[PDB]
Amino acid sequence: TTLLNPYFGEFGGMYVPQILMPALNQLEEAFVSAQKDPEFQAQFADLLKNYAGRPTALTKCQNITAGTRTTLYLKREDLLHGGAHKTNQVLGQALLAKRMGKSEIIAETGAGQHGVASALASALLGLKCRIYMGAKDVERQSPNVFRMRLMGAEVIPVHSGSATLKDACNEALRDWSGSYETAHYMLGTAAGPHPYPTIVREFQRMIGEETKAQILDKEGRLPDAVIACVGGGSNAIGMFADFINDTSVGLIGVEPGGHGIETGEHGAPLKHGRVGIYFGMKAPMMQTADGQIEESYSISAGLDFPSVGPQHAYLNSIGRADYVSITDDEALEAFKTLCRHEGIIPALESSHALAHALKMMREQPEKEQLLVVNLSGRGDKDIFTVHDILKARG
Amino acid sequence: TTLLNPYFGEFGGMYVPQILMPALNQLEEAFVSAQKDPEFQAQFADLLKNYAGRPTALTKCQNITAGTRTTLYLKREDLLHGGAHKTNQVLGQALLAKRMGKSEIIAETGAGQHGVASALASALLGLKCRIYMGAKDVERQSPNVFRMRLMGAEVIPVHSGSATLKDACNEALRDWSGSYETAHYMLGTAAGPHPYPTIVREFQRMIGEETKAQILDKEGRLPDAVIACVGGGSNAIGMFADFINDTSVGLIGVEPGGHGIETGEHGAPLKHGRVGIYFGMKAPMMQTADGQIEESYSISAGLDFPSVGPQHAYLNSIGRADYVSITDDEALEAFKTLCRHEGIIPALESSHALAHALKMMREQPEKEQLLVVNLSGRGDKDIFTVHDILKARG
Amino acid sequence: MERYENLFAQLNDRREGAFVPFVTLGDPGIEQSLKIIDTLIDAGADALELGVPFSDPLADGPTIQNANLRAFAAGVTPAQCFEMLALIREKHPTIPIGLLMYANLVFNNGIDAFYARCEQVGVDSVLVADVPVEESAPFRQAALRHNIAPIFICPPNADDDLLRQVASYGRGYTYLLSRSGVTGAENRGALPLHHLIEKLKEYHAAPALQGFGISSPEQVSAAVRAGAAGAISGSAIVKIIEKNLASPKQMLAELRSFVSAMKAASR
Amino acid sequence: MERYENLFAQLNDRREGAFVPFVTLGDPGIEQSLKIIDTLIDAGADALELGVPFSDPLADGPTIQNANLRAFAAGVTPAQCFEMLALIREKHPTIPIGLLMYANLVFNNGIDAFYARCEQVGVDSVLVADVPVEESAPFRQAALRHNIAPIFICPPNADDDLLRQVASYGRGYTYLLSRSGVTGAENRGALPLHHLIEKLKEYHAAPALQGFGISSPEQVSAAVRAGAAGAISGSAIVKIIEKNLASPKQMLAELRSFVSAMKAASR
Ligand SMILES: O=P(O)(O)OCCNS(=O)(=O)c1ccc(OC(F)(F)F)cc1
Ligand SMILES: O=P(O)(O)OCCNS(=O)(=O)c1ccc(OC(F)(F)F)cc1
Ligand SMILES: *Cc1c(COP(=O)(O)O)cnc(C)c1O
Ligand SMILES: *Cc1c(COP(=O)(O)O)cnc(C)c1O
Ligand SMILES: [N+]
Ligand SMILES: [N+]
Repeated sequence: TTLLNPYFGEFGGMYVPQILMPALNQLEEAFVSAQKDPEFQAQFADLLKNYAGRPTALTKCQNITAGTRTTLYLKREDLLHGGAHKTNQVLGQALLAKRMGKSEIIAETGAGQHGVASALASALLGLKCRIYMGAKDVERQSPNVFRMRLMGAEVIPVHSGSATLKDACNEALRDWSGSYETAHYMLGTAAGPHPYPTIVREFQRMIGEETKAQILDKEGRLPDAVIACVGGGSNAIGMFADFINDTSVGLIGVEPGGHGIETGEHGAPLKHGRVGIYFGMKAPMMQTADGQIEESYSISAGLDFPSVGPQHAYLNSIGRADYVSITDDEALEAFKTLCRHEGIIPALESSHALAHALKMMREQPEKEQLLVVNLSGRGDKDIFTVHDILKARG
Repeated sequence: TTLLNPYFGEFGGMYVPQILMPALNQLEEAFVSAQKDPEFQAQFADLLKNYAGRPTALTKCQNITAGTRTTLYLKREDLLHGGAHKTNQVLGQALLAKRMGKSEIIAETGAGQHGVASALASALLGLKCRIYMGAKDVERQSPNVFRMRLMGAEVIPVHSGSATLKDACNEALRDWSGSYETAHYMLGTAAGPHPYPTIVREFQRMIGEETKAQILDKEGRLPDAVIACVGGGSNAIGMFADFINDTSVGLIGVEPGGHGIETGEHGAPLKHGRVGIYFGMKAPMMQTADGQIEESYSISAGLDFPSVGPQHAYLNSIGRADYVSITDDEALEAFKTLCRHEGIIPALESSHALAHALKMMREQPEKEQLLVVNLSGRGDKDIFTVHDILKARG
Repeated sequence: MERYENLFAQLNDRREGAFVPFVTLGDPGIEQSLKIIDTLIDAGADALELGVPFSDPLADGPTIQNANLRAFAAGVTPAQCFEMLALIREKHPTIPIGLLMYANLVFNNGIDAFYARCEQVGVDSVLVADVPVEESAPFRQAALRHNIAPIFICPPNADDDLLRQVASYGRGYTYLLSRSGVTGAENRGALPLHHLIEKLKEYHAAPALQGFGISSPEQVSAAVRAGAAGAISGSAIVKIIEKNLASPKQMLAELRSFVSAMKAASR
Repeated sequence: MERYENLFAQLNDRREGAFVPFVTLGDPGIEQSLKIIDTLIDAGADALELGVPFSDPLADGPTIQNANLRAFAAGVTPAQCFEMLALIREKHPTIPIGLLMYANLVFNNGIDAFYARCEQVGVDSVLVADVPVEESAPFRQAALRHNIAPIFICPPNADDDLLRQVASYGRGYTYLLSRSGVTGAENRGALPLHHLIEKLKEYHAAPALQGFGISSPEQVSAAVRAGAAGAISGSAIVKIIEKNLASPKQMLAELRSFVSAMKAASR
């Protein structure tokens, strides 16, 4: 029994061990309560404004689109404290943990950005934070591991399974199954068991709310399409949510195509995986023919979640949103182009959304279109990745 | 003959080769014109808002001050596009270059932040940018050198003299002395020959203007003191300027004390150097007993300018502002404390201002004081410096 | 078939509890695992719980995480598991065989087809670890269509609604969890709440087997004394595998000694 | 003293221009620099321009930047420069000696004291490279109090106000810059604007010496033909030092040959 619907059509649900059902029910109740509580809303609004830096800018990119009929705005989540959109919803989740009387936070992370966002929210709000990270990721993400440690978080390497994000996801749930009475699990994307896809969406929806107000102010109309990269789905659902009922507005989600869909080396389960049940939900995922869970590959280490939020799978099924993929090489070109023509270094994740917008423009340069890309994060973290490629190729 | 006063009391002036006088006179005229031009003002305001992310937040830091009578706010220049205050004035200077019909930008940089700010402004605004950087700095600042190159800037190593910031300053002026007809010199701090100290102040003064409005809104009164680190003086003068006529508001500038003033290994020429003439101005500087110019030492590579803006020397001389120093170890402790208690990673430069505020609080914990620290930049760039120390000491 | 019903009736006739070991199929290889399973049976196991190796076993502690990893190191697949299961049943006709599954392996290529393959190989029950009663409908229905008992979990804090659900929906046995957390011998659970045991009997639930943290004979006798029909032990058995990888002979000897002691405690 | 006035009068009597080499004092060492300077004089230099090594020579191109660096590698200080200057003047009583200074070395320990030390060692003029006429007042006043000519720079684009200022404030000679940019033989300047040369004469300015980029005899004769009193050459002389560091004997030979040719072009 729940207060809210745990499904988006056939997708979603609460596929957790019986022992965790009360933790999910408790979380849902606290969320529903918080959402009607003007003091909760005001406290969240205050942190977002005065600590995280909202509202974020909406930047018109004139150099990139010169000579075409595309007008392109970037929603600047790269300017949020922490350097990515993840900060929005960890602040809301930290406040929910406090509302429930929890003193401890558990978080999973792959590339480390969610780990850093959870650590900074926990430091601000007086929560003791422990973060699980696959041992291969810990090895590859020293900068973020050290940021988490400077912020007072305990970073716990996970050596089981493939020692990456999915294995950290498991370990977080194993810990929670024994510690839920005192600890909140701060899940990092719009995925997992209900109520997380709903909570994560509602605590990211200011992205699209502000986008709508900002584009009405500048252009006097809604965008033709809003475009966002999709790892687990949080920044994309955050941009999409306030436009879902504006049926003229295209919603375009961009999954990583890695080395190319046909190579198998990609992270695009929504369009190229198979529905399974894992991490608390029924959703498309990266899996073997036998049903073992596999890794998502992308040049961008943050597009590593091996499935996709269930609301995205649902929006796709009904044709409300369209999903596409962009390869490593397309994302790298979009990265280089934004640096050179706009002086903004985008996260390689976000560079997937930008690459697809650039393609929309370049393929049909006399189509009149007003586009918004969600620039989900900054790309300072990616400059050596892009370096080790770009000079090793000229 | 000039339109504006080139001196702040005895400090400042225009000590450049005769050949560069017309370039300075042209720049001053264009500045004076721009400052009365509402279209210039609107274009600058628009870039600051929609591209750089102004206004920046003013964050109340409650965990740090618990149990004392200090209330501490941080002005969040760390949230500006580029990750430091330098972005404000490069956008104004780029617009002045365009107003004068210049197509090229020359900039100097030490640690690289000004180089990156100049490169991003030049990329946005269609200017061809060349940046001089001492060869020792180029070697030590790969991340920033690569950001400049991704943004399309030409980075030119300087091998003369000590191959650091002052040598890059010289080379920029050598180039300008031959190229001023087509190139603007985008100087990086509130120092150098007139009109730069004045221009840099006016294109940073939104820091203190917003601070004043934000603190009136939250607290209903002015701060007791505003505290800022001082390398060449831009972020500090930017914070101070709008408070200079509010005589109840303390203005505290914090120079780097390095290993300690008594070691000689510091960057605090305002209080511990000797007045000289160099880089176009009469100001306190780091110099040998014979008058050779020396380097400023700090753990923070951005507090390396070996002199100080002349308006700071003047505000000190009349007793309007007070200047102090903070050592490497004090700045490192303030860095660690902000990470752990507020979830904000401050630039090691800014950590000097924060250390001095922490000292104001800790020395007199029952003194009622409302303080604002200018958090001039983010400290992602410093996490390995702090690492290589903090574990090599526990 | 009625293998759990027949077992419990027999055990009740001998005033005896069930002792039920868990092992991962194919750990540390198919041939050794077949031998391990035969040794457990010869030493007095009343029934078996058998894990199919899964990449993401999120209800398992390190001991069983490592059992899954060993089986994957040996190339063990669900198809090979079903071959093993068919052979085990051909050797031992009456022992109840329960699978410990994760949802994706059941749902993967059709829930109905999964329970049909279970029936064909002679499996008696399936416990899908990450499907709570709230999500169980297509699993339990498919289980029952194919004469397989769907096993449900009764947490130590179960409220009345949940007890009534577990009692109505389950068959074969009711899994009584000894505590929160994940599998592991390093974490001992509670005595069964006599309240839960009695409410389950009140609602004519399938007989209860206590599991999680059962690693000693005293715990087995304690479960039975509290009113449970028996006790399951997994990590304690798998730890004997892990400890003796280098010595298959000693492994089987220690397995036999442990199972015999645990089964003796049920009498 | 009146050394430049006496020189120009003598040169005018011989219908001759001045040839004035620049070198950095103490490059590549004190003893060799003393020899270099004696060689320049013996070969026909009419006057000398002498740089005091400074850490930040922002009006100098690479050739002279490297001259400063060599002198610093030899430990050359302003005090040693003043010792050198006193010796040079003791050997050569009439040759005009001009210093090329940067402001901080003049201001360092008092502007007045600096010009007093110049007078004591017998220096005739001082050109402070980073002090424009607009900032020159305390420099020129101190220069004149101590019988030292303050030298000012007339850029090739000088407007009337600036020409009048350079004419009124300067003494000794007026520095006529051949182009914008910094010192260096790799960048040739223009013919003197005959307009500037004539306006300077109109305003009774000190006689003009053209400098920057003068590296060949043809340029010397061209300066004099345009109405300048002479020509200064720095980088071209310093390049001979740089090229011949390994061979002091050849260095002095090439210096002598170059200076002789350049001086011959002034006749
Ligand atoms: O002795 P231990 O502590 O290793 O526990 C033995 C458990 N093995 S099992 O197959 O019964 C078993 C039963 C239920 C499980 O998870 C669930 F409760 F969520 F469904 C996991 C394993
Ligand atoms: O032959 P070059 O091209 O090396 O030029 C020789 C110049 N040496 S100098 O002492 O006259 C000399 C004169 C003026 C200078 O700068 C200033 F104009 F800004 F004042 C610098 C050097
Ligand atoms: C982690 C990350 C993503 C992908 O996660 P979503 O939940 O799909 O938003 C995208 N952009 C950035 C900058 C990230 O750090
Ligand atoms: C460069 C820098 C400074 C010092 O320069 P000022 O001109 O004194 O402001 C201070 N803070 C940060 C973050 C910098 O990058
Ligand atoms: N993915
Ligand atoms: N400094």
